[PDB]
Amino acid sequence: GSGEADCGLRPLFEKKSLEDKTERELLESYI
Amino acid sequence: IVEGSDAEIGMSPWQVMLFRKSPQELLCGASLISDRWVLTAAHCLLYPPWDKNFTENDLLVRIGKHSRTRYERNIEKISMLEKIYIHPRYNWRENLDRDIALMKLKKPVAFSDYIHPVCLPDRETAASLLQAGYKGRVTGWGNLKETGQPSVLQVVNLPIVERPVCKDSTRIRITDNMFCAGYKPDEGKRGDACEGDSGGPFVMKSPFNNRWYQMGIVSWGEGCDRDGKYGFYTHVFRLKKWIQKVIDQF
Amino acid sequence: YEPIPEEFAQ
Ligand SMILES: N=C(N)c1ccc(CNC(=O)[C@@H]2CCCN2C(=O)[C@@H](CC2CCCCC2)NCC(=O)O)s1
Repeated sequence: GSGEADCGLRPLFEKKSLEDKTERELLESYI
Repeated sequence: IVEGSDAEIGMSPWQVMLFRKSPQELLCGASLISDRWVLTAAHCLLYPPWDKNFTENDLLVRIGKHSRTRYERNIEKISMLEKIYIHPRYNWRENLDRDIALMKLKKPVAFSDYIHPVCLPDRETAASLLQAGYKGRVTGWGNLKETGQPSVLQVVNLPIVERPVCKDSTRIRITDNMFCAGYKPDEGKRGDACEGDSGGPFVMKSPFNNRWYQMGIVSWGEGCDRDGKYGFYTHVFRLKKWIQKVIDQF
Repeated sequence: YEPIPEEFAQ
C-alpha cells in the first residue's frame, strides 16, 4: 500500500523471528 | 553518535553512507527506501554558508556497510547517482526548514541480508508513533563527541520530545516540518547525533505490523549531547507528498 | 578510509 510490501522486515531479525539487543527498549516505550 | 554503542550485524540494512569521490571521505548518512531511491538531508548536498554544493558526480552511495573505513568486500555495495532532487522550499538561510533530498540510483540495488529498504510512514503510522516519550533509533558513523570517530556503525535510542520543550531550547525558529529528540537534563541517560550523522535515519518499529518505519532525518543541532539541548530531525511524513510526487513522475 | 575500487569512480 503506502509502502512496498517487504520493507521494514530485516532479513537477519524479523524474518527469522530474532530480536536485536535493544529493540525491546523502543517497544516498551510505546504506551 | 554520542553515548551510543556498536550496532550488531544487519541491524540497520537500510543505513546508507554518502561517500565523496575526492577527497575520499564520509560525507553523510542516508537510507534506502526502495531499490532505486535513497533519502537524505538536503544540507548534505547544498549549504552555501560553507560553500557546500555537490552534484551527482561528486558522490557515491555505499549500502550494506558496518565498518566506517574498511571496504567490506562481498558485503557492501557501491552505487552511482543518476539524479538528485532537493526540496524546492528548502530553507538553508534561516533554519534548515524542509531539510530533505532524494537521490536516484543509476541501477537498482539487489537486496540481501545486509541490504533492505526501510518503510516510509503513512498517515496512520505517523499519528500513532510520533508522540513525545516514544523512542526512536538513530544510526551513523559520525563523531563520538563534540569537536574521535568510531570504527563501526553506532546506534542510539532516543525519546521524542514535546514541541514546546524543543522550542524553548533554541533561538532558531522551528517549523512544523521538524521535531526534536533527546533525553532531558534530569532523565539521567544521555545521547545524541553529531557532526557526521547528518542525513541519517531516525526510525521506529511499529508494534502493529512489526515493520521499521523512517520517521525522521538527522537535520541539525547546537553542539552534541549538551544538556538542555536537543537534536532536530526533518519530519518525513509531513513531506511524504513531495516524496511521492518525485518518485511517481521521475 | 580504505580505497574504493576504481570502477566505481567513473
Ligand atoms: N546535536 C545534533 N543532533 C547535531 C549536531 C550537528 C548535526 C549535523 N547538522 C549540522 O551540522 C547542520 C548543517 C548546517 C549547520 N548545522 C547545525 O546543526 C548548526 C545549527 C544550524 C541551525 C539552523 C541554521 C543554521 C545553523 N550547528 C552546528 C553545530 O552546533 O555543530 S546533528
